[PDB]
Amino acid sequence: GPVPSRARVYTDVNTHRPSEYWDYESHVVEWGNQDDYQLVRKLGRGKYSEVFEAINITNNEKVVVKILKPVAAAKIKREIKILENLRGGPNIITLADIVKDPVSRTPALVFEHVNNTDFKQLYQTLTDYDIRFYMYEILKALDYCHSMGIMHRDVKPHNVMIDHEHRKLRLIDWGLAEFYHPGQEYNVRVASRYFKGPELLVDYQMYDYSLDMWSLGCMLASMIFRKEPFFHGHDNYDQLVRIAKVLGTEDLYDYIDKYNIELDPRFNDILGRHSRKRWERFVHSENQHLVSPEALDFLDKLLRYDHQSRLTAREAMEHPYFYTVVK
Ligand SMILES: Nc1ncnc2c1ncn2[C@@H]1O[C@H](COP(=O)(O)OP(=O)(O)O)[C@@H](O)[C@H]1O
Ligand SMILES: N#CCc1c[nH]c2cc(Cl)c(Br)cc12
Repeated sequence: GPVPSRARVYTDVNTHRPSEYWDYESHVVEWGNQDDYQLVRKLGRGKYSEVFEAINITNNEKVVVKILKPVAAAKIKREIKILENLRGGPNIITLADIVKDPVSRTPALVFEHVNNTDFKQLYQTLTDYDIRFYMYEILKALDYCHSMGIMHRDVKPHNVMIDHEHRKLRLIDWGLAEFYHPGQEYNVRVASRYFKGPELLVDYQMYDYSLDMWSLGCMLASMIFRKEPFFHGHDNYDQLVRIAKVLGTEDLYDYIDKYNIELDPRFNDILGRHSRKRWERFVHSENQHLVSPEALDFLDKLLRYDHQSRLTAREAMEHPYFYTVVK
């Protein structure tokens, strides 16, 4: 069958921590007062929650309330435990309270509000320097959650909240996050389609923190090349074909061979044969202002099929692409 895999960093974090740290099912939830929050307006409804702008009437501060839908409040203790474990960490969203919603009768997570700069505005106007600056801020959040034994599993631009005036960034939406335990087989139905790593697309379940580094590389590629999304698959199968048209099919088959993966036979008629493209093939007059040899080298080190070969978050922080960022 498939060959096992382990992370090359933070392998022992959850064994050295007490069981209370990762055994989320044993966690007793400390319920707050739902009356402390007045809902103001609905911000959105995803597959798992309804999100509201609200006011914490005990300090008149803006908060965000995520009311879990019936279907998947089941995995609430996992999200609560992760948010409580990461609280106060660099650029991690702060969970302010946990209350029982009087209407849904489900848990409602209360978060610190971020006066987020409009998404399109960020994509369209962040400069080369700002991309480097904010990528460095995301890396601080990812190295912190990985060092704490957690993988985010849904890194994508809509999960990264930037208040551009205050040069503030927060990593949000921890509903898919999981504790990393070496040798554990995880569900591959995580991350958004365009940010899914090859390990998910080839159905390799023994993945780790490095999935987040692939997702981060997709974000960076879309930003610097002005191509949203960078890998534009029509579905999960075509997503792998879009990746292979850039990274090549030979390194894909070497990856499959190394881990002894059984590739879905559906791929035999659609993968074709492709040679890796040099990153300069994506440069043009409209993205030249965002591209540099250092950005391309950095990107090349994130976007690798072999999950064990990608830069870790802490190694990425050392890269020359960040030498210009004020520290
Ligand atoms: N702390 C926050 N401050 C401001 N807006 C937030 C906050 N948390 C979530 N949102 C907004 O609420 C919606 C739901 O967020 P969530 O479901 O947690 O993540 P996402 O929808 O980005 O995957 C999004 O539209 C997001 O912009
Ligand atoms: N894509 C896009 C826009 C955007 C949203 N959230 C981000 C976080 C970072 Cl780190 C960067 Br760089 C860009 C974005």
